[PDB]
Amino acid sequence: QLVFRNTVTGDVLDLSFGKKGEKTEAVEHFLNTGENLYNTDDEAIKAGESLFMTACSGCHGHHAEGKLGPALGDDYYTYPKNANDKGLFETIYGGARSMMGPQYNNLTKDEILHIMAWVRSVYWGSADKADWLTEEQKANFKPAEVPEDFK
Amino acid sequence: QLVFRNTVTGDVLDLSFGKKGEKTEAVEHFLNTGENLYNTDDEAIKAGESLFMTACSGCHGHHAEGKLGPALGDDYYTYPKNANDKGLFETIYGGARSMMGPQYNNLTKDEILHIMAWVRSVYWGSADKADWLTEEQKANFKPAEVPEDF
Amino acid sequence: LVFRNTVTGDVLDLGEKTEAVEHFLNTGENLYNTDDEAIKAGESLFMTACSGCHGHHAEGKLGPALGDDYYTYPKNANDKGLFETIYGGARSMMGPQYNNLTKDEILHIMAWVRSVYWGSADKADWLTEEQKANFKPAEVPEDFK
Amino acid sequence: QLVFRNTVTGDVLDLSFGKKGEKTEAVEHFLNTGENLYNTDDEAIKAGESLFMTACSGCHGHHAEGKLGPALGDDYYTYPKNANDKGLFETIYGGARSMMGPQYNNLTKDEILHIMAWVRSVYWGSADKADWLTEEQKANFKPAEVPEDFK
Ligand code: HEC
Ligand code: HEC
Ligand code: HEC
Ligand code: HEC
Ligand SMILES: [Ca+2]
Ligand SMILES: [Ca+2]
Ligand SMILES: [Ca+2]
Ligand SMILES: [Ca+2]
Ligand SMILES: [Fe+3]
Ligand SMILES: [Fe+3]
Ligand SMILES: [Fe+3]
Ligand SMILES: [Fe+3]
Ligand code: NA
Ligand code: NA
Ligand code: NA
Ligand code: NA
Ligand code: NA
Ligand code: NA
Ligand code: NA
Ligand code: NA
Repeated sequence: QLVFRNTVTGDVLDLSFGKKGEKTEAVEHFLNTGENLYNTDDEAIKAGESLFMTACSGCHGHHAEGKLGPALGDDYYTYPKNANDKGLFETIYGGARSMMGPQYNNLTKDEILHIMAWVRSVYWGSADKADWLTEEQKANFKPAEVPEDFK
Repeated sequence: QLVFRNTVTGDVLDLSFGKKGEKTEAVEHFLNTGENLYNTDDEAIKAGESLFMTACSGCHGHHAEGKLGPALGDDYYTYPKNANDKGLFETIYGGARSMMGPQYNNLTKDEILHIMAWVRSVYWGSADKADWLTEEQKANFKPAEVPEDF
Repeated sequence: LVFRNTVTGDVLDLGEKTEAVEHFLNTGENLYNTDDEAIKAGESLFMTACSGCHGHHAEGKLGPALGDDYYTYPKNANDKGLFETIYGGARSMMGPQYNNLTKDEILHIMAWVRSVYWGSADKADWLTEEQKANFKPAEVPEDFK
Repeated sequence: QLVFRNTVTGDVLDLSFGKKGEKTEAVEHFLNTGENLYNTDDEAIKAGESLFMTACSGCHGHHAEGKLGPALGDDYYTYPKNANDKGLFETIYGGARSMMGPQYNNLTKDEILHIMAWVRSVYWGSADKADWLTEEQKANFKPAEVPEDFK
């Protein structure tokens, strides 16, 4: 019985709100466990890259290096819960401050998990701060390519 | 095909960018004529509403009333060529200045024509400044409700 | 003169007023546009209040470039309009300045903003026709085109 | 030796340019020790308030609650060195990422210390995490109220 909460207000997120897609295995798994099955799925990561460019790149940069909103590929966080997949989904679904609007009406839950897998795949921060990774994944993790513009 | 120019630099746009698919009838007609077939197709306009909310509403508002970027439903334009569909397409595809980046990597040319059709559908400006409309359309054009957001 | 919000069109509520502020409230004309000392002071206030969002050379960053002849709001090509936009704010991040800055400080900023203009004389609606005829555009910032 | 380093790059900060202003007691003392004399000066806190509204509120909110940039009054920091006065000065002076540009051309070093004193005055986090406070101040610490806009 997971309690999903708004990143800014702490209000409960009603996950039945917003754009309905097919009720996929990744979404049912996520609603039960806060684990994103697409983190390891190369096909899903590819589809997440394309959804991030459409929905996110204008504010976060085509390499998640940050532009108007922050870098999403680094181990620095505005909200520390965004280091884990339950928090990241909450921030995307429910929105945060200012121009970071909720995406519940723009994207299905399955599309958000695709985008989330892609955001994790381009990570260039330290394994020690990667809360979404298992101890096994950390031990075997190489930081991805830093974007130039991250300085 | 016509020559499509970048709104900021005046340089020619590469419309062949990407490998998402082959041109739709609407896209091939638009590249030849600058006319957007979706402007009068209610189904195309609804798909464009959803595409606009996902790609554009963060910076231009959920009613195209403006937020970080300008209102798109009014009859003033920062770039007056955006009152016609050729200009509008060039601005979206190629980008403009500051936070208005090019969309050629975010959206297919067909999705952009879907978005443009929805943007024209919500216009609340005068018929006389609506350069994308035909005289038949201008005679029967009634402005959309001005959103209370703006 | 009646002063209106750039976005809503609502009245702006506008004392120990300077000559420039009294002249501005009666005419919509900014005396500081030709006062080199006032343009220097406006540079320092612009860097404090504006450069974070509009850049150190008014080239644009969060908000638009202010030195070019493209406007989001066409009235910002005249000093009455520009004053309304700064005083009363616009959309999103462009908040009202009426509590942060005096009217006199705003006129200093506006004088500096006009001093770094790099667009066309034709679109410079704050210049008289004789100022246009003797127009000397400022350098175009490297981070703009 | 007290060396000031850029929050993003780690490069030594050059303090000889920007808005020169005047060498003040508070600035000389801070460049020698990393201690902000303005922190306990109610007159300086009031001046810092007006400088923050003019220079900072557009991105950080009128109550330092966050808007486009982070909340500054809470006890979570994107960059944990900002919990001390040396780190906070470095981030303000030399900037951070995305839209947090350097402020050394916008403000004198003295103006920055005024803003910093005001930011510490509105702090609503825990005494345990307020590194800039002496242990007298921390044993006597009363956090400011949480502004509504923080949510
Ligand atoms: C501009 C209109 C934006 C779009 C589109 C998206 N984001 Fe965003 N985001 C933006 C800002 C201005 C901020 C800071 C807001 C705040 O409350 O401080 C954000 C924040 C995020 C975060 C938090 C990051 C952290 O360090 O904690 C995440 C994870 C984030 N945004 C993700 C994200 C994704 C995946 C988007 C596409 C669906 C997306 N954002 C769109 C501005 C904008
Ligand atoms: C924030 C990251 C933005 C996103 C996402 C989109 N737009 Fe935008 N747009 C933005 C700004 C800051 C500006 C002004 C730029 C300038 O050079 O003045 C714009 C401008 C436009 C225009 C020009 C309108 C005019 O008056 O001439 C159009 C037609 C426009 N934008 C459309 C648009 C569409 C359809 C988007 C989704 C695909 C979109 N923009 C995204 C900021 C942002
Ligand atoms: C970030 C928090 C900002 C600060 C501080 C200032 N401005 Fe701004 N400005 C900003 C945005 C995001 C926009 C677009 C808003 C909109 O409603 O479309 C603006 C807009 C302006 C304009 C309009 C320009 C036009 O082309 O019509 C002007 C003249 C303007 N801003 C001036 C300005 C001055 C002088 C400031 C210091 C007092 C200032 N702005 C601060 C974002 C931000
Ligand atoms: C908008 C153009 C901004 C203005 C004006 C100011 N700040 Fe800012 N700040 C902004 C963003 C987008 C961020 C996040 C940057 C990042 O690298 O993550 C910041 C960050 C800060 C911080 C870091 C806080 C932390 O948790 O570590 C501080 C201390 C900070 N900003 C202070 C600050 C002050 C005092 C300002 C007025 C002089 C100021 N900022 C202006 C965006 C913007
Ligand atoms: Ca958190
Ligand atoms: Ca034009
Ligand atoms: Ca106007
Ligand atoms: Ca640190
Ligand atoms: Fe980019
Ligand atoms: Fe809205
Ligand atoms: Fe700059
Ligand atoms: Fe505010
Ligand atoms: Na991060
Ligand atoms: Na970050
Ligand atoms: Na328009
Ligand atoms: Na407009
Ligand atoms: Na302009
Ligand atoms: Na402009
Ligand atoms: Na914070
Ligand atoms: Na903090």
